[PDB]
Amino acid sequence: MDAIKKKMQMLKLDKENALDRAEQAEADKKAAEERSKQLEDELVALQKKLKGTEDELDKYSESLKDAQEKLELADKKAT
Amino acid sequence: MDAIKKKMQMLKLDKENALDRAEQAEADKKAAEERSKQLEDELVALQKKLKGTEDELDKYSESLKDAQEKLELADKK
Repeated sequence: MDAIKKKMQMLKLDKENALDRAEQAEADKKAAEERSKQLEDELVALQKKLKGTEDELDKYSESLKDAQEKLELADKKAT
Repeated sequence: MDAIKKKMQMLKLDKENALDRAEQAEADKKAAEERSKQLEDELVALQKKLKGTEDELDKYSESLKDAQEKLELADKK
């Protein structure tokens, strides 16, 4: 094949190989973005579960405070 | 310049443009995947915080139950 024609064939092949690289990276990028969206949703659900747990801890801490409160007034006459 | 040298020039241009797009795309993929990794670490850390909170909650439930047991002893006297 003529040298000039061969060079042109190679430039075309190089372009195609690069477009293929871009297509694959763009697909991988979209995949990562979707994974990140799902992870953000997991973090929000977990944060809500933690908030619920902290609220319950406060409820227990308050109830315990009342109990130790009543226990003192109670054991006033253990004899 | 001949049309043959000119066509060759346009082909070299198409190639450079495709390569530029490929490199930008690979850089965006890298950045996106790093963000996913960052979120994964935030999740591990949050799960650890929740576990520690659930452990403290168990500690208080046990103490409250014990104080209720003792309060029963008081009344039952």
